[PDB]
Amino acid sequence: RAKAKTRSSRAGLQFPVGRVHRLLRKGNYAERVGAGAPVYLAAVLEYLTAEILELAGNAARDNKKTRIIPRHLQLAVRNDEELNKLLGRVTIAQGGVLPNIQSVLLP
Amino acid sequence: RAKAKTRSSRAGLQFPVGRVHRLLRKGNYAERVGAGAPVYLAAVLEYLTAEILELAGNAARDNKKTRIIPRHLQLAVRNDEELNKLLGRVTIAQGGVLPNIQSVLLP
Amino acid sequence: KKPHRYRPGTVALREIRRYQKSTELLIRKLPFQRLVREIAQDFKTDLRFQSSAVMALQEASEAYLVALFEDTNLAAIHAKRVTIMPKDIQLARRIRGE
Amino acid sequence: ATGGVKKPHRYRPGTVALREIRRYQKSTELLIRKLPFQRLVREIAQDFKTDLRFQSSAVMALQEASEAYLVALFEDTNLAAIHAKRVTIMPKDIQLARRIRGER
Amino acid sequence: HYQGWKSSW
Amino acid sequence: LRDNIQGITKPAIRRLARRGGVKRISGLIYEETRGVLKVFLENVIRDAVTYTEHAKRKTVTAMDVVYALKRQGRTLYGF
Amino acid sequence: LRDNIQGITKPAIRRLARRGGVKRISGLIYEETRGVLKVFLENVIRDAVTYTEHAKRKTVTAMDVVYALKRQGRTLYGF
Amino acid sequence: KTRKESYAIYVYKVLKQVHPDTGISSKAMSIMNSFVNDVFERIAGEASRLAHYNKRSTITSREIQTAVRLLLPGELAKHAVSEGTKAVTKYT
Amino acid sequence: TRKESYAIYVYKVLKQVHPDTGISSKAMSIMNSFVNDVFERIAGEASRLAHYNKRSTITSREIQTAVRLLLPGELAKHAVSEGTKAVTKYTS
DNA sequence: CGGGGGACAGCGCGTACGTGCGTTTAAGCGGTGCTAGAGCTGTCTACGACCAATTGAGCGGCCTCGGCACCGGGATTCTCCAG
DNA sequence: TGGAGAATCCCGGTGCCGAGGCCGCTCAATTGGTCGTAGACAGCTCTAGCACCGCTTAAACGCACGTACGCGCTGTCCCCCGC
Repeated sequence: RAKAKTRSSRAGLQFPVGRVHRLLRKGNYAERVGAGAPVYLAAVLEYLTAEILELAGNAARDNKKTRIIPRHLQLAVRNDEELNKLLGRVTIAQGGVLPNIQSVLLP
Repeated sequence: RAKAKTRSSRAGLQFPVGRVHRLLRKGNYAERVGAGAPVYLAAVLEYLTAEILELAGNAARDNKKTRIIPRHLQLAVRNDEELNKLLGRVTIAQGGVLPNIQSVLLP
Repeated sequence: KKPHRYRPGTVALREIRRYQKSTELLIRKLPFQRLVREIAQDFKTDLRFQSSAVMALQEASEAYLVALFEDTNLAAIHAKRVTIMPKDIQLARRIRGE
Repeated sequence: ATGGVKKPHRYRPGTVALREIRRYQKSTELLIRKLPFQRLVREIAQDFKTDLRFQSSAVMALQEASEAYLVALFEDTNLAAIHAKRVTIMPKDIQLARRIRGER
Repeated sequence: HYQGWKSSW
Repeated sequence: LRDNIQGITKPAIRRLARRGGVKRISGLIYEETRGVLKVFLENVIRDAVTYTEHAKRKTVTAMDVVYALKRQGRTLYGF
Repeated sequence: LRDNIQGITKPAIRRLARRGGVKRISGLIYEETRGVLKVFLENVIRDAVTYTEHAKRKTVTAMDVVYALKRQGRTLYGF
Repeated sequence: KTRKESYAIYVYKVLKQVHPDTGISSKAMSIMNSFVNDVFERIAGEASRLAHYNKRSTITSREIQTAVRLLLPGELAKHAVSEGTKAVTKYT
Repeated sequence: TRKESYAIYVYKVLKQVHPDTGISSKAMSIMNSFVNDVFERIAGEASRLAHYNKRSTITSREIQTAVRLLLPGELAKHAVSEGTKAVTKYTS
């Protein structure tokens, strides 16, 4: 009414809080949805997105590109064992796998 | 009011329609819950319970046992192909595994 | 005519090095869509499939086949072998629970 | 006596093993002793919240779940041994089963 | 006494 | 239309295995691969048909395929 | 308490294999079996610890144990 | 002390209906109770995500029918929904 | 009509963590589906955690437990640190 | 269709658990004692829901562009050489 | 051990198709009130978990000989690979 400042900017988060709160209320996941819970979820989503985008940018620097393609995202996810454990039963479209060569198959 | 009659007897069912409705409403699965959904869920649960207990009794009839023990339930679950497919990621306590021997192991 | 023909097994590694890092798809769109129509004909008829749904189905099937082929190759090199077999696929299916 | 100086019945390697398989896949009892399992449970909680209690029902549930997972892994290992034209199981078969299942 | 091996008792 | 399991091409199966790092391919691999692809495809298509028939729809959208893959624990991104 | 990883005895692993249908047992299977058992046990135990600090509880309940098992897709029935 | 929700008498009368001379032990009955609860949770979650997909705030018998066709494979679901069908045919 | 998406927010994250790179539209859809899937998993875990102990609300501890359950290890504890930093920034 | 090569069977070594026995030892039964927080319920109190008003950045759409993909040329490099 | 085949890499230039940036608007985002209500919170039981000990005996540790499967080396020719 006086000055509408976003609560995501109050916590220093780029990811929204009102959208997360509205989606939590719309799905009826609980009778009440707290105040710090969407902020925590937005911060965790921001950290995950920043880490995955940083790994994808590193892979794009390795293969000399500046635009992140689905192959770069797949390589970033499947490179470290942390995201491999997290995204174990998750597949990514428009992407392959690591170009690993077995020692026995090598001539 | 009038004479109290349960919805399970009106629908020809043994599983409680009202208890399933209570767990559906308090389980925050949806904002609004239909009248036929607890009846359908109770019918499905009753049919699955009757089929599993009948299979357990059939597996325990040749074992000279008149009581259902967890080994009988495990045998009934893993012997049926569709029950094995549905309960693929299901662990049954005190049940073990099926007593099958491979052909190469037998001399 | 051919002075060299490339000993067997190394062209396979050439296609491996080309296609593990590749991005374009391998299964052709038209026969996969036709197989989708044949499969859906056994189910409820007069059914349609949009381009995005067919693309998602093709990507999921190719990813599942790639994972199954990786498991099959791992089982083949596990058995002191190099060639993959249908029994290796059956073993992978039994281990994975599918 | 025993047909002269002789020796025990002396079953060949494998026969009493299938006897153990037959008698032991149907008695559905517990294969790991409870106090060593509870001691191992309390050991691997020392890098965790240290002052933590464990219920008897929770200990039994964990023991049963780990036992079922281990016998499923052993079934996978035996099928991988038969896959490799072998009878004995190797740790590389366990590694193969865990990698195919997605746990390695 | 079962010296060495169980035998036929 | 009635016989379309031959539409899955054998060198396409070869390319799929080359993406998987397979060096040597036997001749009996192709039929088993077609069979497992057929049963997986018919399971996912049956799930998508049920999903699109709950919504009183006659065309299957990509979101139906995504939710069908999420039901079996094989969630795919991008759609 | 400092060292009881040897508590899972070798004949216990032998009986585990006899339930699993194994005919012959090697000497190197025990260390890897104990290692993967330790990994799975510590994963489920850390999940149960997270569940028990969710509700300010110092003890681990079997209900939380089977919930943690259901979280990883290995749900246990009867607790 | 406090009352606890359980599926004891319902599973027991179903068992007596299908097997008049067969009982059940406590451990196996706890397994059956947990099985009923887990199938209830799975069907409720499937119907919830089905209703959230269609922007539907109401879960009817059609959502339960769709969830049973989805989660339960083969013909085992079909007879089940057929039972649900006659359940509705006995309710209406 | 309107379509809810996280595309522009992910763009701000990208320019705040990598000011010299871009991202394609298919990769944008992959990012949107990834964010939706992680949000779905964490929200479902938090709702289950609230349901188990007769809690009708979702607090910061619910998302704390969901993150320490679903997200593994080092990634999980950095997410925990980021969430606690955001909570402290809100409370300040 | 021509060439490669290795799966499977065979033969031979070998060795290491298999089975059993002598010896160890702690799992478990059972008991008693102590006690930490599950759990229970009354009480206080901020908090999310709800609603009315306001304002504000994402959405839709549009304009310009620049790196992705590709088409010509040229070389480094794997492979198999017969030497 | 210096040439071919095939194949990838590099490079300059160009088409162009989404990629990225900018303007109105609105509907979802933010702000300001109450208020039942669910959640902390603190004083009670007391349930079941933790700790120590006698005994024993069956599970388990270590040793003794053996054979049967694991493993090393060959041949066929049939199946698979390159074109």
